[PDB]
Amino acid sequence: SIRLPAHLRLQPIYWSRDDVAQWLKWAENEFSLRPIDSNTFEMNGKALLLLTKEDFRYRSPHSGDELYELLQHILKQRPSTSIRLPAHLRLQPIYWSRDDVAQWLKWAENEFSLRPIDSNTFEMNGKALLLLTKEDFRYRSPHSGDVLYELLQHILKQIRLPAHLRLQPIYWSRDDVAQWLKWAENEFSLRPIDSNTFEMNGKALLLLTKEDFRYRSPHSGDVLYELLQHILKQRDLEAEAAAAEDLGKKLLEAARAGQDDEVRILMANGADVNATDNDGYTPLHLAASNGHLEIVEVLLKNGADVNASDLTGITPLHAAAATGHLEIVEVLLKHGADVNAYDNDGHTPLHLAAKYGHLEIVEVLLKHGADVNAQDKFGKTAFDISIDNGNEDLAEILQKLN
Repeated sequence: SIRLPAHLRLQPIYWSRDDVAQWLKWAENEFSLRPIDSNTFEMNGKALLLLTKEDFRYRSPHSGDELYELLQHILKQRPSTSIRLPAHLRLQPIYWSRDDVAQWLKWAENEFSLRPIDSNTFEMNGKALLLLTKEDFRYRSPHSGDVLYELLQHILKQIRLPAHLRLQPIYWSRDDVAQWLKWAENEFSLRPIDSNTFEMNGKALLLLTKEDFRYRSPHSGDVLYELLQHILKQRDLEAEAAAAEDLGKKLLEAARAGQDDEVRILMANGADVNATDNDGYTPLHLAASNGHLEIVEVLLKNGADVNASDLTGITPLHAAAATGHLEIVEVLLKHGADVNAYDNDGHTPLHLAAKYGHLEIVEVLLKHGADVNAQDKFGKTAFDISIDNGNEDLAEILQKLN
């Protein structure tokens, strides 16, 4: 089994800083581990539980693997988690001022016994603190950085762009780069940085690694790199949608001309499946109106709206029924096209089929439940439309159904 001393018998969360030091000394003796400095883990039991095995490994390369697994054994035996926040820190870390971040450091040292960290170690506001990675926390404070990061993640669980800098960072000029440093300085309450430190253009700036940012500006470097990466994620998402709306317009014309191969190519690259023109037409509208049966089926597979209405109120079923494309009607009906859809003038698909004398479509519409008694704004049923046209064949089938 596992045997523990009396002074360490208590649960690890309640351990004092001295208890944690005695645990390392006891661990080294019991397991013949390489001698460990008492200062390697200057924290209480509550802070120790926050550490991941990675942090244990980094603090002690030789015995960090064993110490973590040994601590995990103790934790299993007993059957950090609850943190009390002061009023000034009850605000969400996003809204924290730079003074709030300094107070958070002071409270963390009191709550978890930690080596004193200067307020200038994290000279930034709450927004910048969230950007920093765990490695940045360790670099700024080796003794307490990892604990602070894990503490911040627990609190969390429990980008405005200036117009002149709206453009992509690749095209940033030398003057634009300096303004980005200034705007970031006031936005994140960073320490002011000289323009000479980053004497380069936007395309030159992108080459730099994260270490280059920390070398040129120790105080604000890591924030600036993480900020630049967030912009690129924003721009990539921004430009990806602007390219999709332009490919959607190409899909509208490609679905109008019957370009089967080009439609699949545009769809594969992210063209909008439900793109709309000025008249309100979608790629499914135009393909159905012009009888491109093959294109209609691929659009349905990619998620095009079968019952979408344009500005006039005409659904794809209306266009397919009016132009006499019987095959497309059956496919649309299968994908749950509305048989009784009304356009602005009150014409159901049955009305349009009767208006242009497509007898085969009329039978299919009546079979799928199209309303015979439905009336348009002129108070005319589909049967009435056929009488004026003179289509005796269509009229006879309608006349039978009262």
